[PDB]
Amino acid sequence: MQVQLQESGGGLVQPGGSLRLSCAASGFTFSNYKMNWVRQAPGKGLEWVSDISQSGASISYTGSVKGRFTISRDNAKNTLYLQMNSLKPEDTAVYYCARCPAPFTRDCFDVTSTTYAYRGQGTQVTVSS
Amino acid sequence: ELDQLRQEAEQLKNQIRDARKACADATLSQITNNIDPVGRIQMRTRRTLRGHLAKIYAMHWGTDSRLLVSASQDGKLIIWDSYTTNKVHAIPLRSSWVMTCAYAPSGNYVACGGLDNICSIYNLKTREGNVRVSRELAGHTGYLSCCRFLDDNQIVTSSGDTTCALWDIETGQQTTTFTGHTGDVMSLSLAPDTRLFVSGACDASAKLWDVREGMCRQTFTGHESDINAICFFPNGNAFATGSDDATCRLFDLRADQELMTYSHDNIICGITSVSFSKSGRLLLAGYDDFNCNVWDALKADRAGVLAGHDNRVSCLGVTDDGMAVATGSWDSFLKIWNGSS
Amino acid sequence: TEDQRNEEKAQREANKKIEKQLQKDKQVYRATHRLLLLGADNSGKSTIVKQMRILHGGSGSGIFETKFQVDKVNFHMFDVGGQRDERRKWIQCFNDVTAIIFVVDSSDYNRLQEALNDFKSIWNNRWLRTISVILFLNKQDLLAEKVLAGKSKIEDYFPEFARYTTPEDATPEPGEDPRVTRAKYFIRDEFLRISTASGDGRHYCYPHFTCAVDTQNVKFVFDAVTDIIIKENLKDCGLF
Amino acid sequence: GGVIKSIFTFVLIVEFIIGNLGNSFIALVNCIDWVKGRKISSVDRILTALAISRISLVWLIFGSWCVSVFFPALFATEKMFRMLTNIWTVINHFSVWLATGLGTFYFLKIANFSNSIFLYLKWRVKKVVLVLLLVTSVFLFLNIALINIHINASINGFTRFSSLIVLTSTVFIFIPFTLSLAMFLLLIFSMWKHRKKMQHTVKTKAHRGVKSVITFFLLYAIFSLSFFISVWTSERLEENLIILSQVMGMAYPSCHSCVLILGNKKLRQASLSVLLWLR
Amino acid sequence: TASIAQARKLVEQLKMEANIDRIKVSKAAADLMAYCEAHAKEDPLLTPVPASENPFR
Ligand SMILES: O=C(O)c1ccccc1Nc1cccc(C(F)(F)F)c1
Repeated sequence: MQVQLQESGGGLVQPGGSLRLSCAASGFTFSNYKMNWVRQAPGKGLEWVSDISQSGASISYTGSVKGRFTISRDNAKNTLYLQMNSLKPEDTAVYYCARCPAPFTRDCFDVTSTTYAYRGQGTQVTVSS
Repeated sequence: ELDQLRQEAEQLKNQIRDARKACADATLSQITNNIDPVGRIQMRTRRTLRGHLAKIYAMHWGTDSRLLVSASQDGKLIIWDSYTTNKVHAIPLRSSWVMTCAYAPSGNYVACGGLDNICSIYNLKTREGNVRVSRELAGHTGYLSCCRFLDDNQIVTSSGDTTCALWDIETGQQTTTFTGHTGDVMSLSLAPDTRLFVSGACDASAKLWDVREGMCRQTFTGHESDINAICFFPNGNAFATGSDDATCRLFDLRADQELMTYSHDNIICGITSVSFSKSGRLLLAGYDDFNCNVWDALKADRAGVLAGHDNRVSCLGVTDDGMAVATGSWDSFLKIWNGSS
Repeated sequence: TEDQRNEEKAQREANKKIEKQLQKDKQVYRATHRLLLLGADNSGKSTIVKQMRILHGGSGSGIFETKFQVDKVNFHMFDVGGQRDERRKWIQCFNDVTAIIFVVDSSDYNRLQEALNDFKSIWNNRWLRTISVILFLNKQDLLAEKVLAGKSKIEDYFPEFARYTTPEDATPEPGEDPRVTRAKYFIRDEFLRISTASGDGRHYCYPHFTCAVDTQNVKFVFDAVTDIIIKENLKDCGLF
Repeated sequence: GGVIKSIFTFVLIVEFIIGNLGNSFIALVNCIDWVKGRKISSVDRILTALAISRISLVWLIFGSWCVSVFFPALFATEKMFRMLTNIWTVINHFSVWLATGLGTFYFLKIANFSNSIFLYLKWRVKKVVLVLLLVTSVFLFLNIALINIHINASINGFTRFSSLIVLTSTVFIFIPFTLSLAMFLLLIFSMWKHRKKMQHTVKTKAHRGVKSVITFFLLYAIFSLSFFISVWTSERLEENLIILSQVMGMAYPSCHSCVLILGNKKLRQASLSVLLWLR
Repeated sequence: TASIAQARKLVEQLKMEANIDRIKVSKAAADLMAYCEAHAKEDPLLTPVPASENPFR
């Protein structure tokens, strides 16, 4: 079917709280793709937040989220989880879960571009006090 | 009220999928299970055209099945006489970055394009000798990917600006534009009757356009990754696709859904060129694994391997009579394959 | 028949002419080294392009193709400018380039992650896994001013600064504070770690801190390109 | 007398063993690569040709010494001698100038200089190697003409003649070796200049391999000079002259095959693999 | 209102996609089979043509 990535979990939370993000995926074999997490702070561009390999062996995070967020990849349910912990107002954004363009390859080239097909509408994570 | 529009969008998409499923009764593998396989077909490099200075990016045969034009990133358009493996014309190009080349059906024109975003048209039969730039079709805000001459005067070019167009050579402006693809459009094939054409983009989808109107009639989907090679089934009622998801797919125009996926566990690299044979039974597709696998159209079985290219293959086409198939790759070598009796 | 024989002879003569021209163009192509200039909007790629347009008589919808001679060597440096943000398909046209000159702002302290990911994509791309990258950490003076003035702290954006020290093989400019050395080499080592933690033995990175005088910049480009071609010739000759 | 003869005979046997090993093994690995549909680069084609010519040459010398040991009667038919020297001259010319061609290939591809002539030769290294073989065809003609002239003079009138003829052969082989040594030293100097350029630009196995190769050209230089000077001056030869000339003739095609085995990455990897499988 | 315009365009495209005559996949299967069988003989690649008539010999 048509490639789809539906984000979920976005909501208002006071600073220092926790949040869970889910990215249901369909239409492609989830296993062989370096799934990433990208976000858009208001009045800014698309910044890459975290990524995970096919089996979770290699995970990386943006330095601003190095000790704050974790990435889990459940290949059985084709869902990517971005655990959001110790939120601060600098993290408020709409979070898009994005797939690497090509299977069995680690060159995630066009993930933060203005338009990218293998992504989702996203959910707004508000950290307003 | 954007949420209402989104709700309508998903409702319409669900209705379309339901209609396709209701029209989906028997898989083509089921009906063609009884079809006698063509078996292991072997072909050899009858003629290996050489002379291209750099990698080969595109090739297009002529209507006479004799002359073919190949584009290289060296900045050359070498026109080859396949029957006698001689170079007839060599056209130096302004921009070395060439991603497409088209031979006009009349035989009096050639096309080229690439990162320069301008489609360059060349006269082959000028009153005087030598080849010169006829017109420069400008207006594509992105790299051109595939171009094909509808007729001696019209040309439809596909670009990475997420919008194809049909041009008038004398006029030089986009007479009709084709918008709707989200990502970069890469391939473009013409129906046997020059009324419709399809173009597959990096949005992992392929759309069918009507030339004389300008709106895409159908939007076939299914590929996991970007569609990088498209071709028309000879009947005119079907078209095959190539994607970096290593699975060529066949979509029929009428039923408007997937028919089969040409897949193999060993194959993990992406297709780059797809071109059906004259009877439509043999689908020949090249991959980044540096060789081409011929796929039976009626059954998802690998007929043979056209090994012989060191680097990845970029282009592949068959003559109008299907006498031979020529595959160009990034090793600067174009090799013709013909069945062995 | 006679007319067919004459046509065959004419076609062979055309072949000979085209082959002579193609040998000449093969000579000029082998002589010429193709360099690709890549960078972000904030990176100093535009400044380098503007400088080289007039310094080397740059020929000039968005391909900035210039061909120049430095010390009798032929260079073809180009920047893809007319294309949109998608970079995964027009970058495949540059699998055979001699080098990819990567320009990084190095003083944004905010967009450095985008540059790091861009370098990752270039290095780990399947079609660019052969191509060496000339890392050009531009705006070194701006980073020096930013670190000296304090205010913003790199620890906020990159958190590994709190556990980093200058490497023993350090080449600071004669009069210049330790903290800016620490920041500069942290950026350089971030890029170098991203490069090394991948396939080696085929392509190498050439980190460089861009100085005010552009002659040193051109000299570094020339030396890196010569090194790349030396190593490639070692590979073809088998002495590697 | 007897002791030096036995020592040189043992040296010849060792050289024959090592030459067969190296040359046949180069030919074998290249044939396996060709038959299995692997990559066949130009340098390995030149290596195949050089290795085949070299194994032919070493077998030729071994057969000649077998004639001079196990059948001391064919060696003096005055016609087999002429036939053997003609075949040896042809095959050794091909081997030596093919080695010089390999040196030209390496120098013209790897080395880097700003001189206009070097660059003019640099982008047509194929043109250089075949034009060099065609040019040294006239050297082959000169050598064969001189060898026929010398042997005809000998027949008209041979220890002194044998000394003179091996001296002529030594000069005719020294010239291409001199060219190869100059080319190799220039290549190493270019690499040295580049290495310190990169060291100022900041940016072990090669050092070991480089060090061994210069040991050859230092070892071969003294060994080559000793053979030439001795035959030119020292008369402690005659019967020893045959064994000493055979030693010198067998010296290059074996030890240079060893240097090439240490040079080519495929050849080195195959040698390491055969060592691993040995144990 | 650019997002609104894009949404309207895509829902319109889906609408014109809906009102398209769709036939069962079996009939398309039969059409492809008929085309393959009718021109199987004239295809040179499917059944290698005799070398005498072959022009690429
Ligand atoms: O072996 C010769 O005669 C030779 C001559 C000239 C240049 C190079 C030559 N051989 C060679 C073979 C392998 C590696 C290297 C070197 F390491 F010096 F580059 C040199």
